[PDB]
This record gives sequence, C-alpha cells and structure tokens, in this order.
Amino acid sequence: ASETLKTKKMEVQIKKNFPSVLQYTMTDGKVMYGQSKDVRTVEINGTNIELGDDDVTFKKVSDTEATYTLKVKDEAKKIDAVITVQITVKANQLHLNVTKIKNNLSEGIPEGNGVEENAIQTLSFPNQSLVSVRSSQENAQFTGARMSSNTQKPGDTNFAVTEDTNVTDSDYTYGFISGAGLSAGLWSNSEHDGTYVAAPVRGGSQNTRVYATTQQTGDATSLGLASAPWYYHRTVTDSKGKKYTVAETALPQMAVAIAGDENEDGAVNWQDGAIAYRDIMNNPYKSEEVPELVAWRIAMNFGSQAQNPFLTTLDNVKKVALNTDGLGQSVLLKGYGNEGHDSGHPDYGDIGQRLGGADDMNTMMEEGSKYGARFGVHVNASEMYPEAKAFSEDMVRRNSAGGLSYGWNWLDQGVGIDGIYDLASGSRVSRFADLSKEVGDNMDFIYLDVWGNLTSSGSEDSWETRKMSKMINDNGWRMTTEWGSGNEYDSTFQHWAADLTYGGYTSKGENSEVMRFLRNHQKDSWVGDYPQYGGAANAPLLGGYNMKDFEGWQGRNDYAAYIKNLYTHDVSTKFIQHFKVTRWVNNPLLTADNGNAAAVSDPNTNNGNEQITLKDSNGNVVVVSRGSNDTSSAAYRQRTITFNGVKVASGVVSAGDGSATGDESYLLPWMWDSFTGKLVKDSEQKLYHWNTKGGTTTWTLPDSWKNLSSVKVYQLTDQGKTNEQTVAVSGGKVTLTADAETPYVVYKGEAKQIQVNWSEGMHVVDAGFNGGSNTLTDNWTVSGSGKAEVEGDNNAMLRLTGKVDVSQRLTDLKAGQKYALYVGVDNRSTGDASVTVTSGGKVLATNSTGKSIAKNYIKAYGHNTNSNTENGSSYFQNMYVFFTAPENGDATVTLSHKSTDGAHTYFDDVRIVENQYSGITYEKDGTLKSLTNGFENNAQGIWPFVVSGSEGVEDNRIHLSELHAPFTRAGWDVKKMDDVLDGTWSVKVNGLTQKGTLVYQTIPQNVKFEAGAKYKVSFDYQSGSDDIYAIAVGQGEYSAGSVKLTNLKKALGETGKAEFELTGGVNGDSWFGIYSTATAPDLQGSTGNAQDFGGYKDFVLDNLKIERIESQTRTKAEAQDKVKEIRGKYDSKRAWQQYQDTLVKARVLINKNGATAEDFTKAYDILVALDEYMKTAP
Ligand SMILES: [Mn+2]
Ligand SMILES: [Mn+2]
Ligand SMILES: [Mn+2]
Ligand SMILES: [Mn+2]
Repeated sequence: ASETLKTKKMEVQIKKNFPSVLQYTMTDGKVMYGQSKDVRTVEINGTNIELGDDDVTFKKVSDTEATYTLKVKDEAKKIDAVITVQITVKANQLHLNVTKIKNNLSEGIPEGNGVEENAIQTLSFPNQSLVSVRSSQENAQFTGARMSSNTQKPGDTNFAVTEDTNVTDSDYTYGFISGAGLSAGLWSNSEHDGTYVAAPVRGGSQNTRVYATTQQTGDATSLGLASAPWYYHRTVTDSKGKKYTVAETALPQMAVAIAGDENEDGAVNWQDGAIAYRDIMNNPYKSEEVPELVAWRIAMNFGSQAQNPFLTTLDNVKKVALNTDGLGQSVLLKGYGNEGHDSGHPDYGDIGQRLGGADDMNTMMEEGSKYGARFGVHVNASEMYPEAKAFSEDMVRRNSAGGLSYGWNWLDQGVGIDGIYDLASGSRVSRFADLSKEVGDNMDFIYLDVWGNLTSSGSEDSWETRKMSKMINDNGWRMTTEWGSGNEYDSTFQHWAADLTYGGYTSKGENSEVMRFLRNHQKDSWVGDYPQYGGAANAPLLGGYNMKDFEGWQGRNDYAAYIKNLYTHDVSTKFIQHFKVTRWVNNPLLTADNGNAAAVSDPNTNNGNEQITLKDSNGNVVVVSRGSNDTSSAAYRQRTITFNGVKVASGVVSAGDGSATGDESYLLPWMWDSFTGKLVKDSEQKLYHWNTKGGTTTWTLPDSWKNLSSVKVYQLTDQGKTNEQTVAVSGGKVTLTADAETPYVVYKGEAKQIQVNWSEGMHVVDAGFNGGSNTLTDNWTVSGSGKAEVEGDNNAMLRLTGKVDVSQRLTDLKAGQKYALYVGVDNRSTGDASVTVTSGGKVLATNSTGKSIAKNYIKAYGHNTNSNTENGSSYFQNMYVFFTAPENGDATVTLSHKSTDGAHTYFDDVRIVENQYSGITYEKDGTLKSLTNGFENNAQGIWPFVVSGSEGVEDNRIHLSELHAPFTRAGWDVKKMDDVLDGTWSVKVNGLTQKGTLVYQTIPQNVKFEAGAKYKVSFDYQSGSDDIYAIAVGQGEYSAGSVKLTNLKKALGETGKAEFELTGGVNGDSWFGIYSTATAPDLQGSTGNAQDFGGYKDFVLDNLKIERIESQTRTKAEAQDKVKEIRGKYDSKRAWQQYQDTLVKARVLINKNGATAEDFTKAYDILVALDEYMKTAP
C-alpha cells in the first residue's frame, strides 16, 4: 500500500513499507518514476540489509510529510540500529532526510572523541531509485558531471538511456535524468569520494554524491538515481596510530526537483533539470557576493619586513576604487599574521604586530567595506613552524618510523601538521576561534593554502574538507582555497583557477559544462581565457576570473597592468556572473568520442555554434555567442554579448596568457551597487566602456536611456573620474571615441567624485603620495627654492630636487607616548636628505642620509631594485626617527633635501607607529654616541641592518626569529642551533652558505660613523660552522674585494661573542655587516632535512652594541708626520683614487683654521685606517 503527498505542483505516491517513491505526477499529468520495484536495502558500515514488513513503520504527518522508522539489524555484523526517515514535498521538490539514527549497540562517542565501539560510520540506500527514467520513454537520457582540472578533458557525460545501458553505483558529482517530458537532478550532502576525470590533489576534489544504477523494469531498462553513502560517526586514526570517532558534519540529506521544459526551448534535457536543481542544491556560504568581487588581488608581507602594513592596504583599496569607479574588491592578505607569509603557521589568531596588529586590520576592513572591499587571510592547516605557539608534539605529523614529517625550509624548517589529530582534538577549531576573537564580524573570507596535497595526512578527503569548511563558515567566513579542483562543495575561489598562469593545462579550474551551468555565478573556480592551454581555456564564452596583483605577491608590483587586466577580462566576467545560465547549446568541447553524444547541437541557434543564454530574477536576458565552433577560424575567439537583445560587447579578448592583443570593445551596463548587489537608483546607473585597440565605436544604449539627449563620459584614472565629455544621444545611440586599453564610465548626467581621504589612521594625510600633484598643495606644504613633485606612474613617490622642504602636521598622537617615524628613502644626490619631527619650531628628532649605498632586494616591497625608481634601480631603504609625542599635541614631520644639486631624492610611505625602542644615544652635537639593539622593538625589518643582494631580489631568507621553547632551541629533534639568543627575538639567516657575497649591512642613515671617529662594535651570535659567515666592513656601496672580512668561528647551540673596532671613512659612508664566504659548512654527517634543520648553515645575531670610543689623542704634528709617513710609503707606488681622496680629506682636518685635538686625532686615525687598507689595495 501507498499514500500520496501533495503540493500545488505535483502529487507523489510513496510506499508505506519503505521511504520510496512510486511516481511523481505533475499538475499537467506528466509522470516521472521513482523505485518501481520492491527494493528495501539499507547499507550500514558496508553491509547490505534488506528490510521486511515488520522492520518498518509509517506515519503520514500531513499532506506534505511522512515519517518512517526503520529497524536495521544484522547480529553477525554488529549492526543494530533504528533509522528515522522524513519525506517532505514542497512545490516540485521532494526531500528525504535521515532525522535520527539510534545505535542499540553503543552509548555514543566517549569524551574527547574517543572510539565508539560499533559506531554507525556509513549509511546508504543501495539502488533507492528516488527518480528514474526508462529506455521505453521518449528521449530518455542521463547527463553526469565529474571533476576535471584538465582544460582538454571535459568532466561531463551525456548519453541516451537505452535497453543496453548497464550501470551499477556509477558515481557523479551531479547527475540528471530526463525522459517523457520531465527532468530531475538528485542532490545529496554525501561526503563520499569517488571517480574523477582529472585532479592533481584530494581535498574534496573527488566528492561524488549521486549513484546511478540500472534495473529491469518490465520490458524496459530503468536508470535510477540514489545518494552516495553518508558518513555518520566515522572512526579515524592519526599519524601516531591513535583512533577517534567524530560526529557527523550534518545528518544525511538528499532531494530531487522535477522540471518540465523550464527554459521553454521545446526540448526536455538536463538543462531543465539543472534550473530546478538550483532550488534544492547546497550553495557555498556567501556565494551571493561573488559577482561583486571584481578586483581580487594579494597584499603580501614577508620576513618581518612589513612591506604592506594594513593602513597602506586601505589606501591601495581607495586607489583601486578610484580607478574602477567603486567596483567591489577582494583582498587576500598573504602574510597578515606573525612575521608574514609562511611565518607563524598555524597560529591563526596571531595578527602581524609589525603591520599594525588587530586594531589596524579592523580599521582597514571596516573602512575598506565602504568601498566594497572584502578582506580575507591566508592560513595553513598542513604545515607549521617551531615559533608558532600551537607547535606541540601532538600537532607534529610523524611517519611510520616515528620521525618528523618535514615540510619546506626557507625562513625556518616547516613541519607537517597531523591533520586528523588537529580535527579530532578540537585544536584547529580553537585556533580559528582565536582568530574570530580578533576580527569579530569584520573579515570576509579565509584562504586555505595547500589543502588536498596530502601534507597533513594521506587522506584530506571530502569528509575532512567538509568539516574544515564548516568550522570556517561557522565563524561567518566565506571559503576559498588553493587548488583548482579542490573543495567542490564549499569553496567560492581557487587561486589556481583564478590565476591562470599556475600549474599548466592539467591543473586549472573546473572544466565541466554541468558544474559551470549550475554555479558560474557562485564561484571563481572555472577555466578562463589562457589559449596556450587549449580546449576549455580557448576563449570560454563566460570568460573566467584572470587574477593579477600589484602588492608584492611573487614580486608583482605593476599597478597599470593590474588595472588593464581587470578591464580586459574581469569586468565582463563579473557582469556575466550577475545572471544564471538557462540554456547552453553547441558546445564544441563535447563530442560523441568523449562520452557526450547526447549534448545538444541546435543548428537553428547561432549558426550551430556555441551559445549560452543567462537570466536574472528580474527577467533581464544575456546572450553570449561564439563566432565559430572551428578552432582554426578567426571567429572561434569572436564573442558577442547582448543584454535584453542589445549588443553590449563584441570582438576578441586580448589573450589571457599575455600572448596577443585583441579587438574587443564593450559598453556594459553596471546596474548594481558594490555591496549586496542591489539595483542602484535609476539615476545612478552607469556603463563601463573599453576599446582594446582604441578608436571610435557606436552603441545602442539600454532601453531606460533611450530618450536621453546626452550622456556624460569620464576617463577613469588613479585619481578617479577625469576629462568629462558630454556626448550627444541620437535615436537612442551614442558614438564613443576611446584611447586603446583605457577605461571610461558613462552616466546619464553629471557625476560627483568618489570621496577619498588618503591615509586614515596614519597620523598624516596621504602617506603614500597617492593624491596626485594636488597633494603637495592640499595635504603637504612645500617650501624652499628647490622643487617637489609627485613622480612615478606606478607606485607614486615624492621626488625632491635642490633645496626644498615638504612638511605636514601629525594628527592623532597619544601625548607622552613613544613613536617611531620611518619613511622609505632613495637619495641619488651627494647632498643630505632628511626626515625631522618638530614641535613649536623645536626639533624633537632628526635623521639624514647622504647618497644611498644599498640597493633594495625585498621582493614583496613596492620599491625594490627591479622597480626602476631611477636609472636601472632602486635604493629605497627605511630611515627612522624616534620621538615622544609632545604634551601640547603640536608635531610636524618634514622631509627635506639640502643641497643645491640637480640630482633627485625619492621618499614614500611615511609611517608613524607606536614603538618603544630607545637604544640610540647621541653626542652633544647630535652625532652617534651609542646604538644598542636586542631586536625586541623593531618596528619592521632587521634595523639597523638592511638585507643585501646575496639572493638577488627575493623573499629573503633573513628575518626576525621568535622564541618558543623548547622547539626553537638547540636540542629539540635534530635542531642544534637556538633561533633566539636573548629575549624573544633575534636576527636569523637561514642556509645562505657559499654565496661569497654580503648578506646584510648597516647603512649610514641607520648608523652613521663620523669620518675619523672610532667605534667598538659587538654582538652575540650563533653560527653553524667555522668560517661560513664573516664580519664585513666597508665604505660606500658594497663591491667584491673592497671589504675587510673577518671569519666567524662556529658557535652552534652555545652563543659566541664578536667585537671589533672601526674608524669612520672620510666620506661618512662606513658600514659593517655579515657576509657569506666561499667556505662549505660542516654538516656533521647529517643527511636529508637534518642538514637544514640542524642549523649547520645558519647565522643568528642578537644584542648588537655600537659605541664611540676614546682614541689616543694626537697633536697636529703627529697627524702631519703620519701624512709624511703614509706618503713616503705609497707616493712611489702607482703600480689610488681612494688614497688621494682620504689624503686630501685628512689634510683638511689638519689645516682648518681653528682645528682642535679631535680634528688632529680624527686625521691621524683616518690615516692609520688608510694605511691598513693600502697594504692590500688593488
Ligand atoms: Mn528545455
Ligand atoms: Mn607611494
Ligand atoms: Mn633579542
Ligand atoms: Mn621564523
């Protein structure tokens, strides 16, 4: 016997003896079958149990709901369960939910996720056939999807269901059946992993949730769909062999939705079922905001450098907002935590103190949201460093031998995290809670790096990935991840899908027509244009996110290229995501040969060439059409886009792989706000215009613009809307002239400038010189005979020439508190460039640099030596002052150039930060008396040192190491060096042996050594081997063979001491530093990772002390005699520039009117140093 459940759209006949459907009858009389045969199988823990009449009780709750109680028992196999099942119907949907599972053999999971004996681990209903179609029905067919990251291998299958179709639990991510005028897909929350087409990783790539099985049904073959098995209480083992039972992510759920000809195209196939399927499918959390995310990019910090503090990222948000006229953004903070990128894993709650900590991060996010910018952070749940407070013996993944599972060595040695322990112990969820306490509700997303690559365990399956995504989504965070194929269920972005350059054609986003038809609008997880990959990547009609960056990720810093790329691919891609696919025909990727014979070829659509139709909930219609399906035709890459029948884009996109400029032009109506994406005031609707080659094009305006007599057009730049033009509208059409690759925005009437207050929270207005030439009148005050300009078409800078002062009042200081102020400076002049903080005309603090001597090698930094500040190079380095905020609240910063030279000084990034450093002591006249540094208060970087060129422009393997005993100390595992010598922080060099060049160095702007003055330098150190690192002393820009070197002896696990004296060079440009020799390390018979983790190749420095010392006082005569002695030694040589230079300068000190004993002593000491130099001169 049976009962009927009923909605306005259908009646469903259900069996009383099992949660089975006999058939669905739609209002119009069309019928779809369920399970026409007596099948009553329940699987628990892999055992099939067939239920009899007495094993099932039934109750019809209402016309929309029935409840079943299933006794599921097999004594032999230790199964004794009672399963409650609910069937409900609404509209054209039927839901089947397991609402209760009672285990008669268990009291549940023991405390701390102990093993539950006889746990019900898996449950399914084999061959349940919730919906079915038959070989006897008209146009009976199946379409299924599996995961493919390979642009040349489609994930889909499309075939007719015939009497020969034979299939048993054939598994698919998605599965649709159609026949006799109806179509249905089956949805399930099953975490089952199964068959895939192509995927480089696990991590949820393999989730297959639908099982297709044929059975004989009278004289016909019936293809039925069932859910793949669900996990309930799964028992798992960690890397140490410890077992746990972990409760279900969610109770079992599944559903079907019955469609007729939903897109009204006269055929019934999976596309009709897919439209209905959107009403029942899981939707990734916060997938509704994806179409607003026009401007993705990464802002990077690394190696303690603070390349991108949070308030700077906010300013770059405002710059992008101006240049895009306020389109939404999604900024991925790679290195938001601890010392930067790939430091501090997995302490999710440790927000980078050198970046401004949680406070600046929150200010950035809160203010950024007003410009439609979302923020998210890069985390790692697979690898960790000793420095992280979460690092523990239980967190460590061990191999079967009991040794560490080592990760990557770079700044420090990474160690695998035991992924099963991290889940089952509650450790990972607790660290995400730490992060939640810091960010509250402000942060948009998590970016989970690497998950799926088997670094945390050999599984990382869909079950683990589902739990991972849930702990993230539970904190209000949208899920995003690295690998193109990963996390089909929950992820809304894959870095290796959106950045098309990575991985190659086998390793991209999801190459499936079914998946993209269903979810294009919900994810940036697809294949975009990158034609060298072929197939899916040759001009996809839907486009696809193409991600570039300008804030340091992999050295990327080209802002203009970033913006051009947004307009080339991303604006149209995002426009398209505002609509949902309703029809897709003539797909050239699908053939009879690749398992897709039943895909539609409609010769009456677009000449039988590919076309996709999309609609929104207001009935707007977008149609995207391929010029030709033949890849050797010029027309294969031609795309037309229409909006409500009107052409809004036409042509060939510049190749997404950078290889060939295109000719596409567009006039796209951007009808939505950058927030929840609602329609904007009819009066603030706008169109974006782009013309790849440049030139003149004519367009039909949207219907609501058709009666206007003119429009207003603005050219968009980094300053916002410029060059307003009034363009006549004639018969609803406009003609537009555009420079090539230049963005314009079109309004119905006059439009106001997006308001921007540069550098909120930064104590100064426009700290990064983003406000155009106007900033030097509106924000900064310029004075003097020289010249101040905002210079650079990329990351703009202050450029000074001649005698000029540029100043600005400081705001929002806490009176009586200590601050560092540092500014990037590159001085090409021989004259000094200075930074000064004054209060009431009185100097609080001041510092200066002569000609810069050290090029910038910091890859993630915006003015490194690959960025061309001037000539082939950049010498940008941070120049500091330290002051106490005055009680009267009156403080001013001045940036200046003194000399009347024609050469330039560059400044950028004025940073005022609370800072407790107080290790500099001056002499009466303001020269250096002493500088000490335990590195406990570094605002950023390895100050007073700067990183040198031993790795070129790199994410340099030098940073501030952090204490976390015992793991960071000698003696843990195979570690033989302490990371930290004193306090919590030291300067660490990792593995930079045999470079035969300078590793880092002081510079004059950081530590100035006065000409002829004498200084004692000392520090504590550890060094992994004898003579692998040396003290270097030099004057001016480093050059091979013009430095004094002193080899350092091994101090491995016990701290050594170094001290030496130096005499200031005559040009004030002396410096000392650490140098990597040509000597090989002694690895003490260590092999494998031990060679790196042992510390044999490393150098740690702490407790630096620099102090002026008393020199033996000299008379003028002694100095004069020393000149004679030196000239007697070397004037007869010549077998010399340095010599003559030092000599002239020494004689100046000697002969000056009013010279004193200090002058004579300096002259004498200068000549003694000249003597030592000259002994080993070229
Ligand atoms: Mn249809
Ligand atoms: Mn700048
Ligand atoms: Mn220290
Ligand atoms: Mn470290």
